[PDB]
Amino acid sequence: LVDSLRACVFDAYGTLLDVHSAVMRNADEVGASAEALSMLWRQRQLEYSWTRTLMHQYADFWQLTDEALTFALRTYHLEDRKGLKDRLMSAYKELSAYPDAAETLEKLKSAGYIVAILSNGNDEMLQAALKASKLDRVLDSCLSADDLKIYKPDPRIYQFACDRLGVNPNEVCFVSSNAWDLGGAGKFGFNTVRINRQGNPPEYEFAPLKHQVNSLSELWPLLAKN
Amino acid sequence: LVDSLRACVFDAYGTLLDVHSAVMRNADEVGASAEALSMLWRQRQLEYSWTRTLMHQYADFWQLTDEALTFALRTYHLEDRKGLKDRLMSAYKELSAYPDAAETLEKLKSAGYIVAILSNGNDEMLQAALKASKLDRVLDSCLSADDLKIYKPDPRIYQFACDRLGVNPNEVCFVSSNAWDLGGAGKFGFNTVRINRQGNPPEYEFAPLKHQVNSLSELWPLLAK
Ligand SMILES: [Cl-]
Repeated sequence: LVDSLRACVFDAYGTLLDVHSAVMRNADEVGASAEALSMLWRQRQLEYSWTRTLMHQYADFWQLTDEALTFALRTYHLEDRKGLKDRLMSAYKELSAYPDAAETLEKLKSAGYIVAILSNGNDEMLQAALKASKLDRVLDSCLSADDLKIYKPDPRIYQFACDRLGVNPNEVCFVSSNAWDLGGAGKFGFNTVRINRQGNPPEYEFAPLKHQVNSLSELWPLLAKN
Repeated sequence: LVDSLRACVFDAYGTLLDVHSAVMRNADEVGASAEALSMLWRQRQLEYSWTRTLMHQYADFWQLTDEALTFALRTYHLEDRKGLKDRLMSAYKELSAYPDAAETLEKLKSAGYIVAILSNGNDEMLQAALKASKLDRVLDSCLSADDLKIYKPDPRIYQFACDRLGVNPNEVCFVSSNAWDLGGAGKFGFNTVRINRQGNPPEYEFAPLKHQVNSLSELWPLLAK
């Protein structure tokens, strides 16, 4: 819609950092089960995030990641679970950026937006990954659920972003790949833009998107200022 | 604790009612992605229940079931989605019980236990499923998350069971096949028993189990009062 926004808030894992690369970078070691493992790891890490907040038993995102990975390795009865867990947690700690992430953030930063991350991950796994892909240098601020001990899409975390960044919901453009994160952010009040790389079908229709695009780079036409 | 229990509370979908059967009974019409499509439908049904309850946007279980099925079928670019959606919805409306559900419930009831379902399902879907599988008449109570507009495993749902059943947490035996549901109940105070049919690895360990069995019928040796 109309364009007087002070802030671009990014989800990290799956939006700017490519989680698929965790298992992809190590697919040969895993064996033919790699896709399925990858998929179960993602789904569980999120399950553990959502259920743990509903049952009032927070733990940090890294331990969730770890717990979820262990579960998935056992599910698939893999040899050398010890080795694979090491190899794969490490690969997670240093996920690669989508090819466009840095440049498009650079373009937004130098356009006068506050450019921030709002992620589930504790600062440690998050910092290591921003360091490794060098997105450290293209960010004003990086905000963690771990600061509140609460997971998305709980409205408190979107709230904490307004608080920390000193902006109102409607002065935020919230960019993410996860329909549930966009549904949660929108219901809260952010202008939501979905990065939909593969064209998956829509979900969370009650919190309609402001726009969908298929690439970080398309954000640039979407947001560039006079 | 072992035997000052007054109540067995069962999860429905996935514990007494078999959700595989919905797709499994239509596998041939669906094609080779059946088993994928089935998992995706289960994972999305639940995702919607948890994330909607987290963002304060409740819709009932039938709707979420519908949305998740639509999303799944689209994802697999399947053909004849319309007909495929009616077949699969109806299959879910009247899910068939596990082979042993009836007997073991009826044995538990008549051993003097209060015998209840506590489900995410709303009434219409739950009643249709309990009628069709004949599980209706062997239950003292059927308790639905849609009375609260809050899903498992927020504590208030398990609290609802206590309240309506007039028992305390430690007097309830909570039977389910879902680790997260067991997690939720465990943490809230129920005594937990997992029906782990396929031998899945553990999860939600901070809320340990009272017992695990691989079948509903193994619940009987264990709970004889
Ligand atoms: Cl809540």
